[PDB]
Amino acid sequence: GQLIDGVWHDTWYDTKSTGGKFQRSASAFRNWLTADGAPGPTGTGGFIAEKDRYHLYVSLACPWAHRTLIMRKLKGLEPFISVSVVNPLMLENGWTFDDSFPGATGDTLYQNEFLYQLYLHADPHYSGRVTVPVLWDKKNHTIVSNESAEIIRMFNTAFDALGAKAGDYYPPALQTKIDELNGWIYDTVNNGVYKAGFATSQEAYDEAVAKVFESLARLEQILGQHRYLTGNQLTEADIRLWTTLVRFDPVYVTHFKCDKHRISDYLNLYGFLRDIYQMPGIAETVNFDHIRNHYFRSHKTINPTGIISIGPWQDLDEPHGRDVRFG
Amino acid sequence: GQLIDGVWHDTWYDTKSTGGKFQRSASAFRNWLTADGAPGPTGTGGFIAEKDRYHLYVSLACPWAHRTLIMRKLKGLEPFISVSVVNPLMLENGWTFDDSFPGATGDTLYQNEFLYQLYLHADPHYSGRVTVPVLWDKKNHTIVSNESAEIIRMFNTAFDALGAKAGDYYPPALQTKIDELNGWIYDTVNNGVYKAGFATSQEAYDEAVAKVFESLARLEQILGQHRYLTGNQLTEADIRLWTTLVRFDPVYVTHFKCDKHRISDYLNLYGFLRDIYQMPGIAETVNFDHIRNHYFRSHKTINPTGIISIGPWQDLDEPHGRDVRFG
Ligand SMILES: CC1=C(SC[C@H](NC(=O)CC[C@H](N)C(=O)O)C(=O)NCC(=O)O)C(=O)c2ccccc2C1=O
Ligand SMILES: CC1=C(SC[C@H](NC(=O)CC[C@H](N)C(=O)O)C(=O)NCC(=O)O)C(=O)c2ccccc2C1=O
Repeated sequence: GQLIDGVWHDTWYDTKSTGGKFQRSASAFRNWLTADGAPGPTGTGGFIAEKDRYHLYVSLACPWAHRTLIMRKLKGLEPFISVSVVNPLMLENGWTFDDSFPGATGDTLYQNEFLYQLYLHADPHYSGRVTVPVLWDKKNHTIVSNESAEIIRMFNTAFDALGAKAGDYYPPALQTKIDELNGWIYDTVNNGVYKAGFATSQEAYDEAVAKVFESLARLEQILGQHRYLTGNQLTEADIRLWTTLVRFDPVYVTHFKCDKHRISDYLNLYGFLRDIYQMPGIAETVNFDHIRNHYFRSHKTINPTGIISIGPWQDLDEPHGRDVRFG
Repeated sequence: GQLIDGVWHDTWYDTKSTGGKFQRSASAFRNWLTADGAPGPTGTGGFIAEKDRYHLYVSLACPWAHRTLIMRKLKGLEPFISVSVVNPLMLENGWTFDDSFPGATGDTLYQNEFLYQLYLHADPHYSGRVTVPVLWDKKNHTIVSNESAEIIRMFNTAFDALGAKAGDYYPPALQTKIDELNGWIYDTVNNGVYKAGFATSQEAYDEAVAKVFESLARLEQILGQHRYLTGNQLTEADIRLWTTLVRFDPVYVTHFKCDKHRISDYLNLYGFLRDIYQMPGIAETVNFDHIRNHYFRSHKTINPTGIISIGPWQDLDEPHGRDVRFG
């Protein structure tokens, strides 16, 4: 599933990467949207924050797109950023504006039917992956960003003066601590579960899966000491941990065979999971149907049957007391 | 894949229709070992219980085979019954005498290569599945029985005058309850994990896995009232349930997608599991290396990578108190 020099290549990708790692737009969509329209640290201006200009294209299944939705909720960005939700099933073409599936909405702007359409509608000679989430500029018809880690930093502050809800999920004091955390939590866990669930060899799988539980144990301990990863405050590290956690019992445990312990077995990790979940307007950003149809039904490499498991038992509404406990 | 009128048939079993519920060989081997050599209810006579004559061919991974090993220990039949353990791994020619794998012993009698050869040595023109366990008559060079449910009833009485340990696992007073439990357990549970695992449609899976957890729940009430399924007496219905229980967290949970609850989440089922496991002599009949290699690696249909999940944590040695709670 890549788009090469403007044409879709289903999965006929391909017959030897002949020089190689592609290419000049392996991320040419890394602009920032800004309070004043100035350029961010990469990319170009003038993406100034304002209402009725911006649009988020996402899956409800993807942990990477899910952080942008969480952020849009916590920051009160609903009146600023309207949303389209691709179909959960990622087959031959890639993400799909296939409606039908409850909560998949079609490309509700320019009703394409492929996410690679939209990426071309903004570079028709584009060479690279066709990913969610996509931060889209209704005005200049292109892609501000398709990088979830940055889109969430835009949301963190770019709208503050236009009346976003209060909250700074990357405050200077903690940016160091947050950055170290984002780092290992990405290797060992955000990525850890995909590495394990897509292992080729058994020694690869043991490798990944062992790392996954070595980090679960280490995080169980930190959470642990204080309500969240860095202490008493919610930060973007927590939200990024969280998008993986909420998927772990319903999917990564049986489907990616990370099956040594369920999250609901750790006191603190499970407490954390329920804590963030119960924050207001966070539950509605969680769709288990898209989560489970997507992973079970799309990864025929791994689950030839497309049979979706009954799924580990869990009640995320169970009061957690992490607000009392801490600190 | 089957044996067809004498020849080993890898997969293609065989000419689809044109014959024939498989087959004049379904007629199975269903003789009885009896104390006096009279025939049982099926087959012929002349299988008199006696030392040095009879042999058991098992897999250590299968729960049908496991039954006959448990019954062999509880009844103290080791002096009369020697054992060969196929190899865990069901390649293209079903069960195999490959002894590379620890605990896999090769054909301790006839050093054939393949279990199906044993069936051929007892029958040039055999046509049926080639299963474990096999109860082998060294003297006549044929198969007494390849039916685990009957084999254990023969172990339960046939050697009673030759020094078998006292013990009836199917006493006349409990038979009608045992026959009901057996029926319900084999359908929804010993077999239920298989119907769910190898379902083909979401729907057939949904129905199978539902019935599993619904039976587990009822078994959990039952085992909350007394040590064993029918009271304080251990019976063949317990043994039959237990050999599926013991495989459940290591394999069926993840490999057959019977997730939702692990056995170790049930107070009573999990106590019951540890209770039987810890009986003098039982623990040695359990081999997780075989159990887990067999299911993960042999079922390429269902687990293509043939990777063996790290597996749900459990510790069966921990004290259970069911000797005393009751009852
Ligand atoms: C993530 C992930 C997927 S599905 C979700 C995915 N998310 C990302 O994009 C991560 C970075 C991102 N740009 C940002 O930080 O926002 C996407 O939307 N699609 C992929 C595609 O179509 O290329 C997969 O299916 C797979 C399969 C095999 C190995 C690894 C993988 C693998 O690692
Ligand atoms: C049972 C069972 C198996 S497990 C291994 C099987 N054992 C028996 O069934 C016992 C024979 C007798 N009835 C008993 O009471 O002992 C045998 O050794 N081999 C099967 C073969 O090689 O054909 C399986 O693997 C499978 C797979 C797919 C669908 C159903 C099934 C399915 O139903």
